[PDB]
Amino acid sequence: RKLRRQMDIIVSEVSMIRDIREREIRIYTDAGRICRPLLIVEKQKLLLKKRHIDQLKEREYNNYSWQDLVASGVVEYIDTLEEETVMLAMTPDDLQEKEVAYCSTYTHCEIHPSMILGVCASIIPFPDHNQSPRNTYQSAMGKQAMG
Amino acid sequence: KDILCRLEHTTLRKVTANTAIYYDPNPQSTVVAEDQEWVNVYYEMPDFDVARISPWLLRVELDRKHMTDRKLTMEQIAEKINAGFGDDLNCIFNDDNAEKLVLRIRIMNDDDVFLRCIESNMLTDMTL
Amino acid sequence: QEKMATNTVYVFAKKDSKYAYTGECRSCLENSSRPTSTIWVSMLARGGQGAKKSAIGQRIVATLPYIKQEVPIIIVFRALGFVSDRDILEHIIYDFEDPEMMEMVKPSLDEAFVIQEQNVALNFIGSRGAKPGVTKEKRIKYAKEVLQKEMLPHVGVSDFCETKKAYFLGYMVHRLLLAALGRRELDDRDHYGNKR
Amino acid sequence: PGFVGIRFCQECNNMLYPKEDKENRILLYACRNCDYQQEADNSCIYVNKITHEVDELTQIIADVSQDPTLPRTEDHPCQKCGHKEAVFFQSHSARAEDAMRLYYVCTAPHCGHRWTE
Amino acid sequence: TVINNWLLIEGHTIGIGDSIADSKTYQDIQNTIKKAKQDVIEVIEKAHNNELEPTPGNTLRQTFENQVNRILNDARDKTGSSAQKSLSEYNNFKSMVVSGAKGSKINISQVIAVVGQQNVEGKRIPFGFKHRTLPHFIKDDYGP
Ligand SMILES: [Zn+2]
Ligand SMILES: [Zn+2]
Repeated sequence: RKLRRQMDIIVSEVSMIRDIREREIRIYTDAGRICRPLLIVEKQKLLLKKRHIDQLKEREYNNYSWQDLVASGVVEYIDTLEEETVMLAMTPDDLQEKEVAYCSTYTHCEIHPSMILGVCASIIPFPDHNQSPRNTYQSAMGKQAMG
Repeated sequence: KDILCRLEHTTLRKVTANTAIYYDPNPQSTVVAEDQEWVNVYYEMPDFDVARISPWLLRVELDRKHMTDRKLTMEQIAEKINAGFGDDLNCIFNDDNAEKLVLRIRIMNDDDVFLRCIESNMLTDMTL
Repeated sequence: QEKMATNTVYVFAKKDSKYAYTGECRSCLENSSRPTSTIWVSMLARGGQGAKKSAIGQRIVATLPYIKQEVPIIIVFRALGFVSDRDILEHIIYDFEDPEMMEMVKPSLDEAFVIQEQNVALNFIGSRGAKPGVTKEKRIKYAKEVLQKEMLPHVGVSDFCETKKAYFLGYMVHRLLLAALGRRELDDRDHYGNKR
Repeated sequence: PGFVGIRFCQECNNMLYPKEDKENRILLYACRNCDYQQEADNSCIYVNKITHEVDELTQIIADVSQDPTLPRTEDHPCQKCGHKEAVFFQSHSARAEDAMRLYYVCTAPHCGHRWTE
Repeated sequence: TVINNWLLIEGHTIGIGDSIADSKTYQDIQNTIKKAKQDVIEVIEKAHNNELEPTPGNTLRQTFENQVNRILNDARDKTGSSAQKSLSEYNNFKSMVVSGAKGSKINISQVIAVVGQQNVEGKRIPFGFKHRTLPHFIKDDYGP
């Protein structure tokens, strides 16, 4: 992981999975796996600091891209195998503050929950207030609207 | 509940707790720490020779819970086994002294794995 | 297009067939013109007797590519140049202090104690192939070709890849035994870690 | 009782098989490839636990304490090392998962003790 | 014809004011949800300590599952009933449900109070991941 948070040898797409219950560790480098980027939570703290946002707002000037943030060891791509062995925080404003603690052992944090939706389900205003069949039917209709 | 037990298909597998096979050539000195053998000690049922001469035996231990729920006794199971197997098999049961319900089964007179084969054929379809 | 993930061992349950738990590995070597070749490592169920007066336990049997009969596991292990039962059990069960798994594998080990030589094991491999053999000759070579280039191409296709293939087949059999014990859960066909 | 393990030959390293002695009335392990004999240790040559009363703590490994996705507790201290934090989880197995039994593993390093509550 | 032409004078609508209950009803709904959630949690803590006893006829896991589903269904029904006592006789959801033209009490309960338990194949959401439903939850989490 330390090499993947730095892109020394292992590409960012490659995934390591440590099966802990049964003593296995599998590294997948196949072409066809489906992953998605997630934040990295070291301490219940996010690694996406304020300086990253400051350098990221001023794009086209600092040439600070998304790939620079991947190289900074802040975000990384997690595939479906690795999601079975990750503790994923939904939002940081709720799941890193001390409370009657749920787990307090988070490894990754979701960037934003709205990114779980597709391209046609993203044009729906307040899709969580609807019923799911209605969202599906709107996803069908939205590829059919004149424009 | 009695009718329920008299209708449900109850095999030996649903009642047994565990089973094993042993090699105890002297029933007097049974290697499995039981003195209930007094039966065989004073049994006039054919001693050995052409009978209990089979030193290997089938030691199967039942649980008390399923024997209570199915409303079964040791003698009923032994009688069902004897009726289904003729005089080729010998069954000695355990009285209600302890929770350990013991059935010891011997061949009466292919070689040794035949007892295991009939153990499978007895766990499967005895229809108690 | 979705597909099952290649080179990954899966344990499924054909509850309608004669097999209790069936393992599979859609083995496909990367940058190889030949397509995938799925090998199955199945365990005959017959939970009680094997419809016999002698067949007590369940026997593990393997479906190899280009071979139409249910080849036993021990036959394949002998055909890989591993004659001793102790060595095969080392490659299958990695602990000798859990007698339950050894007892479960015991009937499959005791199916094929007749065949003891690598020559006879390979001859039985060549028997009942998609391309049947002529005699003892040209059928030993066909079985060697099947064991070299048909099953498990992802562990290597070379002369020295006998022991690596043996290790991976032992892993497949061990995972099947774990599934038959329940120490590891069965695998889902719709889990998206199992798809490409 | 207890389980029975596979006996092994000394010369050809195959599996030994049980057989009887017609003379001394004792069990002997005999190979089928070669001709080698061994005196038996116990009368129990076959066993079959059908009620399946298994010691689940043997299947539990200590390294599972390193799993971040397992829930932790400071309510149950370890009996051996006295560490207050321990992870808890279910049986994770078939022939099981009909009763919801908790198994605790102490997360303290180099102790790795597990127990059942 | 004549009922439509009277409806022109009367007029009928539906809106976001017909989907909002007063704060007392919301407090009742939240109190019921909290009570049921704590009840489910204490049932879980009974199940962990082997203090839950199995119902005659099924396993312990299902005595547990029956208890959890029973508690959650009771919560859904109680919250729905407490929600549908606060329409004030002008709510258009009640106008359509009472006439039976379109909808039912369940739709009112789900819009106002609580959607309820989601099911797949007649039971709860299965453990698609390794002993957890989603990667945001801890493993072996049988909570609501
Ligand atoms: Zn030998
Ligand atoms: Zn400890």
